[PDB]
Amino acid sequence: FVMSAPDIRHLPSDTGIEVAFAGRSNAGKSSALNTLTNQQLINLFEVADGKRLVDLPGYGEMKRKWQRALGEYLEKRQSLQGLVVLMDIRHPLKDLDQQMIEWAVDSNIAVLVLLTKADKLASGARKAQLNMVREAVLAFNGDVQVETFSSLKKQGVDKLRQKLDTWFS
Repeated sequence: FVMSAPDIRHLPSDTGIEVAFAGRSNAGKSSALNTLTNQQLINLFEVADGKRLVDLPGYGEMKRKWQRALGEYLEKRQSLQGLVVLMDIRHPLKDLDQQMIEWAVDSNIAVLVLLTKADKLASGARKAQLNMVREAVLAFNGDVQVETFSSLKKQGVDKLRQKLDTWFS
């Protein structure tokens, strides 16, 4: 099924396994999830009996509240087994992006960073950004895998499916 919940207290029973997706607006979150399924609020899609994908509201005096809710989810959700943080390869690692990774790492949650719109950069610049984010990510001291992603060219889709299969198994 497909569900939408107003807050964490309304999420379905905290049992089984789920993987969350997060990122600023226009990071390709929806487009990325569409490569996994064909099916503000927190949207959930159950891909199996007790296996769900969670789409956390984009974080793109008023934001303090919403940013706090994101951290509470990462810290309290017992069934959370991984976090996918999507960021545009042209402007990755913004303060909020780094905050989500740090929070995940402190809650012992594995992380997968997807540098989206990878097709927007030439081979040379694309590789340069990937290497930069990989080096930068070592500063978190966690389990942070980084991969380039392109919804248009369907690049990085298999890597995403493989990461998920590992976390779901």
